[PDB]
Amino acid sequence: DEVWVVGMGIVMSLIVLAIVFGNVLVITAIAKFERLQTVTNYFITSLACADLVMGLAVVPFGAAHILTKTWTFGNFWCEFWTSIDVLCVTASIETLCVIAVDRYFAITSPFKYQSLLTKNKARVIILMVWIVSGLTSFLPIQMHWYRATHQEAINCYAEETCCDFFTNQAYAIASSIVSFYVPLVIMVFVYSRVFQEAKRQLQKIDKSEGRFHEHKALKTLGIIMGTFTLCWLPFFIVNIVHVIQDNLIRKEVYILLNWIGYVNSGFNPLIYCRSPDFRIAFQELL
Amino acid sequence: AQARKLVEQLKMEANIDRIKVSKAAADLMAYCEAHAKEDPLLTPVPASENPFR
Amino acid sequence: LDQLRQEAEQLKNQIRDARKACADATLSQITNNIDPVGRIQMRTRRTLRGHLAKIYAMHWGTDSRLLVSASQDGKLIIWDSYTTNKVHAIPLRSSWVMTCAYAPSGNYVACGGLDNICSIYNLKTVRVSRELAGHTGYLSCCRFLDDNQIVTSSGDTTCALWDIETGQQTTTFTGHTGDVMSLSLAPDTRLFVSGACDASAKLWDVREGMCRQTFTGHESDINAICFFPNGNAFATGSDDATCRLFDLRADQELMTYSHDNIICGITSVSFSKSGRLLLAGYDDFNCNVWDALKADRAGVLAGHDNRVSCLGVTDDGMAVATGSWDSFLKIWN
Amino acid sequence: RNEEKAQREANKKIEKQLQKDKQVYRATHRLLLLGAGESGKSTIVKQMRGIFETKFQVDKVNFHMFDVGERRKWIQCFNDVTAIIFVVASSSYNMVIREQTNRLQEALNLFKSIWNNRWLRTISVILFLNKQDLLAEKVLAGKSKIEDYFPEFARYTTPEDATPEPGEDPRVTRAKYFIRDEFLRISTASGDGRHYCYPHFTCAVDTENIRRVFNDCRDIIQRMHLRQYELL
Ligand SMILES: CN[C@@H]1CCc2c(ccc(O)c2O)[C@H]1O
Repeated sequence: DEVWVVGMGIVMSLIVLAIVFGNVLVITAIAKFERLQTVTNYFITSLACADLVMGLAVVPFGAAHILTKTWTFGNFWCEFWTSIDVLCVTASIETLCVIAVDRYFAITSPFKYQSLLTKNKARVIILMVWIVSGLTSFLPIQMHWYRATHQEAINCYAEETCCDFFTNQAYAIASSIVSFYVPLVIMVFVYSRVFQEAKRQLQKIDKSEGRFHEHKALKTLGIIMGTFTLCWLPFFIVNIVHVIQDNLIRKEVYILLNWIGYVNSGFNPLIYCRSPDFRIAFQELL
Repeated sequence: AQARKLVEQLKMEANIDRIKVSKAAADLMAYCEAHAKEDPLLTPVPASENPFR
Repeated sequence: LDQLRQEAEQLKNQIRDARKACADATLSQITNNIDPVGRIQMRTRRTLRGHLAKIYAMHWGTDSRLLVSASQDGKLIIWDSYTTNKVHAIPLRSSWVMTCAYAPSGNYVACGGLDNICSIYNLKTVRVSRELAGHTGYLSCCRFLDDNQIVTSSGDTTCALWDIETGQQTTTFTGHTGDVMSLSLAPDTRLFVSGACDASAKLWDVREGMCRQTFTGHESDINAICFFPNGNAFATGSDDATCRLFDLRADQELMTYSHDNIICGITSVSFSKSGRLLLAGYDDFNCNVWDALKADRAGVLAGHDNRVSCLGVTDDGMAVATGSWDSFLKIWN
Repeated sequence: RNEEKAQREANKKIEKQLQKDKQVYRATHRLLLLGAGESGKSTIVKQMRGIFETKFQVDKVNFHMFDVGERRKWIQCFNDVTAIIFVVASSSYNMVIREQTNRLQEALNLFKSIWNNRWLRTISVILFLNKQDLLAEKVLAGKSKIEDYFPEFARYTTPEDATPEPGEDPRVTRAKYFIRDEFLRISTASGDGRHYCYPHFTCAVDTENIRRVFNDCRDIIQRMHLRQYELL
């Protein structure tokens, strides 16, 4: 079905263009205007850079692999592409985790947040969160620790065509945990605390001036966590599942869920960079 | 009182002679035209002459 | 009592009639045939960062390089515009400030604020040289007549000439109904004018200590004052979105600078060298450059995060820098 | 020659000093005490303890307060403060300002002017109702009717949701709640949730007002942060 292949290529190109355009728009809005330079906005810049490098590097190569059904480049470039993919995904998710933690500290400790977070501290934590992401991605892939003992996998690793992912229990479990599961629980806990604080504040307001003339909080939390959980949870669930059981799931569903995780990066600039200052800057640029 | 301090001030402020507005406008125009050659904001400045760039 | 009130009204009517008779033809008619200056484009050559809060006032040095800026952080910073680096940093006993000035000798820096005292700092020596007191309100603006005597625009509706060595008011000028919010010195030290929060703007003579002329064209309060470079005219800023120019010899307003797009006040006004471009810092986020003679918005300066509160052109007219409520200065050219 | 090196060293020293100053400045919070002279602002300031400054710290948080002393254009200086403390004499309904209008009405006019000021749009105001005991004495005993001085009192009733203080008379509770509701109706009419009002009934005997100020500042900062991220 050449029509199906053409449509898949068209939609892949559309996703590439959308991700690149949104990410470069966000990053140039941060760079050009000194008003947007804020301690919390450095995390947004880091997330934008991670999503941008992911969209520029692995989305086009992945789309080419999907369309051509083979890896045209070298064997080492396949490992480099896989490492870039893992690094980008881990860095992006950990950056969402860092943003959630920063917001939590902003609300739960109103007085100490002013001095606890500084520009130097923001730079240090951004460097650390980028370094930890690289260690889980580049170190195992380059040092061949993620290599499995499966017969067909090891057979095709020498082959130039085989660039499909293959991993054993250890690397799969560790990478999945570190990349997604710890950020997930951290973000859900901090957002539950923030929701509790918002509900307490709303109750105080109602008791204060309710006689005179939580939908917004729930809607915002759904727009924040929903676009991330719905896009990444299935992929990591099936990751652990198929690593646990070889014949549990097929490869097409795994690739589709991985691509859902990829396209998640498009929603992040809209999910987070939606401040009225951001809108004004975008209108000025347009 | 306060009324005297203001009435006397108005009396002493309206006695000054007034030049015609045409002469004042001509003087301002002449000054601007004469000194426009030395204005660095009004006219673009060369890169060598510009100290900020 | 009431009999003297009628005499004042008659005198005011006579003054208004004389001013109306003097106005044979408006400045707009005479300048009609002159060529427009065209569009004036300016760019921020250097942005001076380091301030912790909003800047209210700035004053260029005697030369074209040194600056001084006062902010609510409690620190005065003297910059070097030619290399965009700080030279001195002076703390304050009072956190809130409203004005600053730079001596023509280049050795003294005067700072005021909500604290009624006026502080003078010895740049060439940063200890407080003298703390002038006696005003019963905030100091809107201070200027250096010389290295030995200054003048201040207090909030008690009384501008007073000070003496640094003596530390006491040599002369006090009174008569303004409202608080004085701006002040500027003529090229000669003999005369100066001050704009008050009432509509009227008064001209004061230092030698005699008595006001000579009063201009009441505006309807709102005055916020900015600046003489024409020759010293025979001056323009004012108002919160009613109107900038107006007055002639001392003609004793009447000449032109008004207004536009339907602007409904915000003016916080700072200064004249470019040769008096052709009127630079006014508006209460909105941008700055508008007005033609002095044609009342045409030749250029617009934009790029400030918050309201522009200060504006000044160098003595040699080399460049202009604006001090906004954002913590960053910006030098234009 | 060496002028560039000297200027670079001076910049380094000044930048380090200014970084320390920025840290200590962001560490502290400012407060403005804006109240009538007859409202006993001085005694409340002393209770917490040209322009008078007061420094007090609670829970290792440094609060810094300024007391000033006409159309006021010095307000524009205070466009960036954590909160504005308003002290109003709740017992000043009967008294008339010298040369006459009700002092409480003058306080209401001042509150309306401050609340609707363009520069103070984003700043929350903390309301203190000073001299509560005098108000209680006036309402409980004396030939003074709130309705005659304030016409809206006749129609006003004590709200059901209102919680009176322990061992409090009904008439004084109604009077104090009407006084509070006047300010609250002035406040809630305008504003888009950026800034709120926090009325408080206090007296010279009460010594817990500093804790109230601390809690209200915490609530103000929390509300600002929550509305910034669009969860409030
Ligand atoms: C080739 N696709 C990879 C395979 C496994 C993996 C991904 C992303 C983050 C991780 O922590 C992973 O372990 C996927 O993007």
